[PDB]
Amino acid sequence: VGSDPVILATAGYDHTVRFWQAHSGICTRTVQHQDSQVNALEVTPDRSMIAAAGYQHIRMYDLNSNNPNPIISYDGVNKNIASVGFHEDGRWMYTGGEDCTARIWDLRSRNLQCQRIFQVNAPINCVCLHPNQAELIVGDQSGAIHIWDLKTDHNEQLIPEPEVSITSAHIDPDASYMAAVNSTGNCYVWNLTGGIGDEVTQLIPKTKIPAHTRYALQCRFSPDSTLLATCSADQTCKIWRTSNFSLMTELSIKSGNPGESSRGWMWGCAFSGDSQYIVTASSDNLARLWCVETGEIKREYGGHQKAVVCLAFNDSV
Amino acid sequence: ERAAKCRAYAKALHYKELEFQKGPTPAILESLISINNKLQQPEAAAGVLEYAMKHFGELEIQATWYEKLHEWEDALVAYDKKMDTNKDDPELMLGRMRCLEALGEWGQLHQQCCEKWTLVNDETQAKMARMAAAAAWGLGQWDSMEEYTCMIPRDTHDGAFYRAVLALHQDLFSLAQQCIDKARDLLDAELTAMAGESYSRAYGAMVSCHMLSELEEVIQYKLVPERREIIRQIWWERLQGCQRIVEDWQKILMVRSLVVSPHEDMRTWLKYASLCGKSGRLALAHKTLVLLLGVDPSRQLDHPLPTVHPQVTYAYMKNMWKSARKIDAFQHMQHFVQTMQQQAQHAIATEDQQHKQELHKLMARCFLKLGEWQLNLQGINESTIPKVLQYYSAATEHDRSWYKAWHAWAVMNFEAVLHYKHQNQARDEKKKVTEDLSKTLLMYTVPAVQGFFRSISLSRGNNLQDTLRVLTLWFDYGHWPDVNEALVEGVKAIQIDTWLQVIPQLIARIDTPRPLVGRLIHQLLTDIGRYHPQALIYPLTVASKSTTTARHNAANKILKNMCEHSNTLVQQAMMVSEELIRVAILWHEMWHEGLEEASRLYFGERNVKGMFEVLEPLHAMMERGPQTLKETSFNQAYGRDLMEAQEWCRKYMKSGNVKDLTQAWDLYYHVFRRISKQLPQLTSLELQYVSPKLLMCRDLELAVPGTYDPNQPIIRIQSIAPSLQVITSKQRPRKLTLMGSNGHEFVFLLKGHEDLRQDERVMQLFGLVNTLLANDPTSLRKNLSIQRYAVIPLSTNSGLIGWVPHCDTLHALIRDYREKKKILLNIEHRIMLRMAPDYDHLTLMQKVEVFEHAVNNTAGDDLAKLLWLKSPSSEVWFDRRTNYTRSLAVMSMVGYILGLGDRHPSNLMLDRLSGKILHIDFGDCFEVAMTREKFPEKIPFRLTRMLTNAMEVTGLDGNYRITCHTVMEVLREHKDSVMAVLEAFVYDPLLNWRLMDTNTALNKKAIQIINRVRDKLTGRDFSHDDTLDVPTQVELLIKQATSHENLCQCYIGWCPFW
Ligand SMILES: Nc1ncnc2c1ncn2[C@@H]1O[C@H](COP(=O)(O)OP(=O)(O)OP(O)(O)=S)[C@@H](O)[C@H]1O
Ligand SMILES: [Mg+2]
Ligand SMILES: [Mg+2]
Repeated sequence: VGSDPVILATAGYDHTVRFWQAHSGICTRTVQHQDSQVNALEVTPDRSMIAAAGYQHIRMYDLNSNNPNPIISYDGVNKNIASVGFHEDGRWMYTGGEDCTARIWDLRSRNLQCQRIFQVNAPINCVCLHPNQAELIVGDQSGAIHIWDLKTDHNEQLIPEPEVSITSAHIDPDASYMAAVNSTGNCYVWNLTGGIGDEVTQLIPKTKIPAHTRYALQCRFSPDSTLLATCSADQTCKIWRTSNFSLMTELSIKSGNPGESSRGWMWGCAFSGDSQYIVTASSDNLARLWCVETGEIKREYGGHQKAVVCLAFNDSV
Repeated sequence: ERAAKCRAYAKALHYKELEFQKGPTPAILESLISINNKLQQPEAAAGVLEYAMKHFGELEIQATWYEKLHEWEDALVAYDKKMDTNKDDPELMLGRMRCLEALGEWGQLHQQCCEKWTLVNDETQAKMARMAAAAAWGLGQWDSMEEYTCMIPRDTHDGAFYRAVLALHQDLFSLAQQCIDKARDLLDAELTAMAGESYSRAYGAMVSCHMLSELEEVIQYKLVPERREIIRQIWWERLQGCQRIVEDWQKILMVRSLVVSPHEDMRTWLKYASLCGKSGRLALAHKTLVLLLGVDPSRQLDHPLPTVHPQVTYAYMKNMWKSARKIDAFQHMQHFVQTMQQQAQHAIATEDQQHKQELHKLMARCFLKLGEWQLNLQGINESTIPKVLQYYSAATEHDRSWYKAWHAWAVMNFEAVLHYKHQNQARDEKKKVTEDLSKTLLMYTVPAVQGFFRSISLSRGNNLQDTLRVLTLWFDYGHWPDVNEALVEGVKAIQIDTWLQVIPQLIARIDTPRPLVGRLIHQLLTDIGRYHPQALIYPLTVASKSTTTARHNAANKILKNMCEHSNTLVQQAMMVSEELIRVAILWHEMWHEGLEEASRLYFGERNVKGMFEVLEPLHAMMERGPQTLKETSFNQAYGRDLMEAQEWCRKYMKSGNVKDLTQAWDLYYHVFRRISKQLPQLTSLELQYVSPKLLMCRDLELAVPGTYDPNQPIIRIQSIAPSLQVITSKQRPRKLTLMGSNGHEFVFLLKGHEDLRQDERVMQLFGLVNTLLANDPTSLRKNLSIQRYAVIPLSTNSGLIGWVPHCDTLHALIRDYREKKKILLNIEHRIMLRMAPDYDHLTLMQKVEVFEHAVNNTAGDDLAKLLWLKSPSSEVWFDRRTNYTRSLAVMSMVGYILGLGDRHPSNLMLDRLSGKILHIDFGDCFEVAMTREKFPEKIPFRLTRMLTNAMEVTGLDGNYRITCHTVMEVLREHKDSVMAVLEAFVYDPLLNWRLMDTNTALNKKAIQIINRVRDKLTGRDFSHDDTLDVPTQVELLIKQATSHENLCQCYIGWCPFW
């Protein structure tokens, strides 16, 4: 189930984390995750075990032992845990909480306690790790993005339009672009001055895409750095070109008549390794495999009783 | 027939609205402002235009919108912008002109008329004349008028009018006489021509009919010389009385201009200029004033002002202040007052006393501005304090009476005290210090106390504020002899009536440890006892049965003292309150709460020392013996078990076993089950079993709780109804009903376990707010008010609440409607949980989706609809709505300042006969609800979907928002009165307990709370640094009250979807 080349995980309000086989839509295994909805899923870079950030815990089920229950739990944090992220070298884990803290967890030791804590005023919605492993980007509900240097413990903050909550932030593998999306439905793109190694690492503003009218819920760069995906409460994942910042392909799930009242938000996405395909989490209980270029629904992962708010997607050798 | 004509309209509106519900069109929107206008509902229609603007910029031209919004000043500068960028455009000019004839800008209207006379358009030629006639009228030029009148058709009412004026000037009275009658008839036939769907031309008909009747009086003022007093009187009175917007009064005066020049009318035009300043039309007021002075728009700007007409100069000076030029304005004052005192002291040769007097009263008004302006320019500090205190004392000297001056002087002294006290908490934050402090504070305290006294006696009817202040100094100053003597002086001096306003505030400190303070309180209370006992018994009786010794002692003293003159009243009151407390929580009802609590401490907390403290007052409670059949019937079925369950407890007290203690709980759980079964059976109480003494009561001299007021004949408890419906609830309150000696019944709600003392102060606050609203003309024009109810505390446990007739809770009206229409009552809830079993733990974002999901699959009509179906007609329906919209908005703002939390759909109700709204349960005041740990309210007041929906469509833009400003504007004007009241019970000693609940010294917390309030009353509630004006603040609030992000977080019970 972690032995398959393709890991696809889907979690939500129905107390299960289901695993699917990408190419067929057959659900492989399903794991119990009771007492809470799942806020984030991320598979460890080691492909050993998957993390499930929830309400006051991060449970971590095993992808290798193909059966049991949480290997590790993390506790003693009040309010939700919204973001997870791992450091390449097996051992660190980062979190954003409603408790206003960005926390660094030691995966290779004991303690319900975490190695470090970076506190902000206003809850953190997203946490992502610059590919250089040296900086953490942290977006809060006030509308401040924080670059937190993991070495100097130096914090530096930047707010775009905000008095508005920033919902997610991401940064392309080649560390050339950083993007942040907020509750207005805007998408901000910055250029990355690669200071690094005796660091500076600066942000230079490039565009504000009017991505959506409604809430924008996630944003994400393809491995390519070719495209940028934007999921939203307008039941839409929009894929933008990085060369243009124009709309390449719109994926949407909105009725076909004004008298339907929606059914489903576009909660999250993940690109495939080759940037050819994109997975989609929605509140209509489905994950979906789209073709990035045609905007064609190539599959539909039906299973969850209740909503789906999470994906994790893995392609490594 | 007339009352029947509006009915069809109201009926058409309902449907016309229902249409708009399905699809908002410019078509409907047009036929909506019109029908709302025939229905003579101006502001509701103004709301339709707001929505018309924000959704269709489509009758276009931002200048056309400003013109329909009667904002002539914006439309004029927006038409200039539109003219200088565009071309000539014959329509843009007409609009540019209409702005001028509204503004009374005759200079620019006549110029614009002549200077642009190409006017190849013939319709542009027709309208052109009407305006340029009146323009020429204001500018004296009669030649121009005649020319432009010769172009107005005599068919129009307008054309017939300006002939009557041209004739009356040239002295052709028979011509003038006929033209009037023709102008009337051409207006009568025209009001039937546009039979309803017209402008403020139906309201401006009163302007033309007023002017025509006044123009006949101007006729009276030309040949037969005897009404020059009679005519000037009506002209004068039907002015202070009349309330017509600036623009209309211009025209009205222009009629009177034909006969009297402003220089003889003075008082008339000064009052008019006075109105122009108040309604923010300064540049016009100036021009009226310049005329009266007969001297420059002071183009000679460096020169002194002319003192020729002392009164006019004064106006000018304040116009200058209210204008931009206010250091200048301040400067001219100091100098004018100096000129004024010399013009008195010297030029007063005796045979001129009226002038001296009227000159001395003008100075008092000058001095008050002086101090007030000094404060505005500089603030309060070691340099200003003495200056303004001199300015105010000076004002006090020159008028002697005049509440304003004595008030101002009192508050300044009171704020000197505050300034140094708050400067000294500044010092102590980082012996000769305290001695100079004590000297300092005493120096301003004594005169403050003095000042507030003479000012109280100058209100009489309206002095709650000043009175409360007297008590602040009185209580706060642990009494230095000087400040005491000043108080005693005042207490003698001022009427006893006064203190009734403030009885709960006085009783709050009966047991004051400071010996000099208590003595005065005790004496003053006794004297209030002497005249108006009744006003005193209930609150004293409560106090006299109090755990704290010093209270009930001191309370009994005054009660004893009251027996020397009103003994049987004191006696009756004593008993009625005693019996009611017994009735409120019966013996078994206490044992039930006392057994729950006792099993939590023991079986769930291992606390036998606390547990023994729960049961021992219950055992000694019965130790006294039964006194009512209901007590004996309890004592039968339960007594022995308990009297022996205690026996086992007291075996363990000495043995220290655990098998001794388990025999007790064996017995205790027996009676618990027995009672618990009988509890849903209590749905009625009978006096003959529960309290016989109360049944016995006939024609007492005790007044019906909270009905006593002087002015009004005393209404006594003539009989108590024998049955009390028990409202089956969590606290099972009783519905007590009394028969009054006037005939009428009086229903109350006897509550057992809720300290009613807060609810009492809140009603006090409301009373004040009600006065304030009754006094503000607009708020009166609209009837704005809070419905209140009588609150009579009986102990810390219990008390009485006035039953409001014709009311049902929001929750009831809905429970009914939904069951009637076969909708599951709690459906939004069941939808939400089906979607998200873990709703409560979702991230904000997650919640908003689920919330929206629920909302989008359930109707929002209910309240709107059940209110339509209820109504017996459509005008009754329409009015009930107008009342509803307004009263809800009132309590939205007032509730906000109060910090009134917990407004779930069982805590507000709607009177079903007027539609006006009513708030109950004032437990959560000040931010409390929002500060709480579990489920903190994010909402400033409930402005929920079904409440919005029930107003007119175009809701919040219309009546609601307009009323919101009005109410708030009043609350800001009178921010001190409101704070006097609020300070009185945040710092109230026996009431501070409701903020230590932030756990689940107080000096510091209480400071916060009151600041948070001042912040709200000064528009500093949102950002620390901004100072938001009303409509901004209001908008910010409505926003906050409406946010899905805020609502979805609400504890589900609160029903954020109703
Ligand atoms: N001033 C009043 N006028 C008319 N009816 C009232 C008044 N106060 C309460 N009621 C009614 O009495 C019912 C009982 O509610 P409450 O008076 O609040 O007693 P309660 O049982 O303590 O309520 P809780 O604390 O919310 S369970 C309400 O549903 C109202 O209909
Ligand atoms: Mg209640
Ligand atoms: Mg209650």
